[PDB]
Amino acid sequence: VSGSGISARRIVVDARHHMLGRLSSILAKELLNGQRVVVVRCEEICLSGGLVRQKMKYLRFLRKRMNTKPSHGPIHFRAPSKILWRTIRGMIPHKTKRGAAALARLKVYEGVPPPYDKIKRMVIPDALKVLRLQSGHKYCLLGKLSSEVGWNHYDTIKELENKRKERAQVAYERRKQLAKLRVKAEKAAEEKLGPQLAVIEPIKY
Amino acid sequence: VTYKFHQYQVVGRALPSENDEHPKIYRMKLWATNEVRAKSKFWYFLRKLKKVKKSNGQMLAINEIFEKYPTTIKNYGIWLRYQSRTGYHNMYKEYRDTTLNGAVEQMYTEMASRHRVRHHCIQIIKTATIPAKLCKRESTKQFHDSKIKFPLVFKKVRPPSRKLKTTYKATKPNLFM
Amino acid sequence: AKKTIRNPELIRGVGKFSRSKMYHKKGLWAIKKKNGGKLPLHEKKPVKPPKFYPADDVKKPLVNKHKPKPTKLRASITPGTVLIILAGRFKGKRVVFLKQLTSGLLLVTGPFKLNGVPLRRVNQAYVIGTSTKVDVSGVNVEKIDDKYFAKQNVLPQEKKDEQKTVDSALLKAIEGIPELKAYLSARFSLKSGMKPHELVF
Amino acid sequence: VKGRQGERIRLYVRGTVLGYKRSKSNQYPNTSLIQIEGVNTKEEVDWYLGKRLGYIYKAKTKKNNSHYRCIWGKVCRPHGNSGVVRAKFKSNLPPKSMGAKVRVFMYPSNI
Amino acid sequence: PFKRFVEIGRVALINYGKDYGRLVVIVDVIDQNRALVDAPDMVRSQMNFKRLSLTDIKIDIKRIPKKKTLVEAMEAADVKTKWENSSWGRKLIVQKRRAALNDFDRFKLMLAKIKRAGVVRQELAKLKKIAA
RNA sequence: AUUGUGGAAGGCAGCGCGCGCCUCCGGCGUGCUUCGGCAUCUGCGCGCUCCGGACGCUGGCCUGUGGGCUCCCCAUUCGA
Ligand SMILES: [K+]
Ligand SMILES: [K+]
Ligand SMILES: [K+]
Ligand SMILES: [Mg+2]
Ligand SMILES: [Mg+2]
Repeated sequence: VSGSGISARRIVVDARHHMLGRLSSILAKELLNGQRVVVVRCEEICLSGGLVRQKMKYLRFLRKRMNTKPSHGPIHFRAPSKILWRTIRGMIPHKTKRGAAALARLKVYEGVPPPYDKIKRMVIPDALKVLRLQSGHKYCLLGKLSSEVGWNHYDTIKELENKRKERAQVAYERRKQLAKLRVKAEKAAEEKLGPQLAVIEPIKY
Repeated sequence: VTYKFHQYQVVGRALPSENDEHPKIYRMKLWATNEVRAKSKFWYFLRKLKKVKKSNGQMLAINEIFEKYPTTIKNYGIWLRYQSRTGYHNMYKEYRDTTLNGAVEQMYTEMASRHRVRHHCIQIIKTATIPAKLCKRESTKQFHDSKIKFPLVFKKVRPPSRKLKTTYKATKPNLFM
Repeated sequence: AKKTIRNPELIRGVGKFSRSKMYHKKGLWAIKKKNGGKLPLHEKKPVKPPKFYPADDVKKPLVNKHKPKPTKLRASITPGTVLIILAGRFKGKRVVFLKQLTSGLLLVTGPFKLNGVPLRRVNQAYVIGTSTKVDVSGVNVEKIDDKYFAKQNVLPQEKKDEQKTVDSALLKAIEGIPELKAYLSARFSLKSGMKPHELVF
Repeated sequence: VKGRQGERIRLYVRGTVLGYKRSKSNQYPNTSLIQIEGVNTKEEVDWYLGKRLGYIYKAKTKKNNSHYRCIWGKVCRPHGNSGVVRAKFKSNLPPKSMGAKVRVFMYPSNI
Repeated sequence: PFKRFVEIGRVALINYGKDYGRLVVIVDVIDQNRALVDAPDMVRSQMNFKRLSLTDIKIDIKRIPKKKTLVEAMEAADVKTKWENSSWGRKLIVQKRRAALNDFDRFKLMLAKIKRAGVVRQELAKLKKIAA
């Protein structure tokens, strides 16, 4: 993984059905190359091995604590967004200034809060479950894992996501109708544009 | 075009002596990655099977054997002897390939996978082109169907070349059998 | 005397014919007869007091046998070819290639009327030769050379008229090709997703 | 229509400064690793070999009536298999430039 | 119910490697991972299914046919015409055409697209005021 | 892509043009030849070249907000 190398002011990633570790490594490289990344819907991230194995792993993590002063760490974040953030931190030299700056360019959210609900969201094929996990093998959602280890906002995110999706469906229908109104416009413009369509014909899909 | 393993006929004999001016000529069909390694394994067997070491032997001829019809599919049976972690065993394997070189390559790959047997712990006893009606393994029989038909259950999604590779895409892959 | 080279070169520094063949072609056998059976022998081709003596002996550099060769012209660039300027104040503008000067630089014209680029010298390393060709048969630039662009501000009226004479013959050819006038009036630029190493010119 | 104010023609592509030529335990600042946008293979790198590079940054003081500074370089050879290149500059780039962008010009031109 | 199956006569597209973009016919199946493919302009050879994309075209041939028999079968089914006329097959052709446009051709296409967009936008405005 | 160390030598090597004619992408004389060819005749004069280690051209700038710096403070990546 060398990096995307694209010039963008900001990249918004939809993490739904992305493998946690593979998404983390790709994003870690993007952040280290100076790319600003926003990750939404972290509760829908997928972890291979299944809930039982992943739950046992987190419980072993909960055991780790400074015996003489538990407040001195390690800190066991329960929310999906923080778990992703901590997973990425393990793949970055976060104790150096270079690493700290890279982490400061990352933002993680559960669900899709504004203004990102109206911003195009991309996916990362190298981390997609449909391409990385064989159908029939165990996996769990990060939101489900977080709920069982002490994240109590799962329902709140679920209701807000349903409200957002219904609004998005309404907006989708408006664009769908606007597209049907535009295919008529081009047909009407066909008579005016005789030479222009000839040039575009060999290039049109 | 290119094969990992090549088949050679190696012909050799013991050095002529006053008692035997015309010693017996021995031939073997050996598999190796090149001629040099084919010769070395030829003397290994002659030393241990005919008591003729290379120091007192003579190399006569070495020729590579090529598949006759590399465009058709044949069923290949391979009789082999191999060493496990606790002893020696004999097994018979079948493969389907356009050339016996490919079938032998599959055999070495399978032995490494299913038995953790390295290349140097295998001796090929016999090879042959088996007709379809005389095959024994079901992995080979199930493809003896004039109406062979099945879908591609697992596909590999990727651009034709890395030139069209991008880290980010607007939509997920659309896959259907 | 001989009108053509006796020994054509298969490659640089290797002739097509051997020494034995060349002896026949050189005619040394004929020359030997005319000179009493002998090749004629020829003969080898036969201040002010200083005002100051240096304390240190002067050192003169050793002889170098390498001689510079004329700058080569890129195969993509042919007379009438449309070039894209990659640097300078005229970066991105599309000009018409006229000829190569003795210095190795390229002589180009906008033409000045279409894009405001006059008769100018552009280094070959800072241009891209496209596949578009505009006829320049009627263009006469035999009067133009390196000295025409040499320094010695108001541009003399003489050069403005010279620009128009060359320009006028070129406008008619440009007007013949549809949409070529607008093509030469717009600068080339890279947009999103445009990869220079994949662009065809 | 946008009404944007800025450069009207772009005759360069952006490249990201990834770091220096290095091993697991040593660093060689005299060579820099640059990722050129759009170049994803070693074969595609051949077009950019020898191309001039410009690292433009802003200083606090004014020199020649400007806060901009430029360090020039060029593409020397490819690095790896994924289109990364090795670049040399008149002076070694500072570590501060890691993650910054450089301009990859289309000259000197061989086409 | 699956739409495409690996079978003798199935036309497949090479989706990876040097042979990318070419059409081949599956004339025999070696195993689960490999098939024997043949095309008019290539020698019969094996290749992995990971480099093949099955199409909707399927000619009627017997197992491992002769080249002359294979060629006439493809022409009888208009394999090349069907593929190029299909939307999927046209995508590959258009991609090559776009990459092959020279600087002048791209300028002409820009003018046509700009003029096409301007007229279309005017038509939409009328469809908005009238058909609100 | 990196690089020009040397500053006494026009040397060494391979060729070209003249010193004989022709219709000039070539042709014309001995010896040898595998019949394609050949260091068999191939000397002198004047030149050329992948030939005893880089030369040439152009611009910028020259008391400036310029150039240089081994000095000072500090930041960052690597090392420690
Ligand atoms: K050089
Ligand atoms: K100065
Ligand atoms: K330091
Ligand atoms: Mg790396
Ligand atoms: Mg020197």
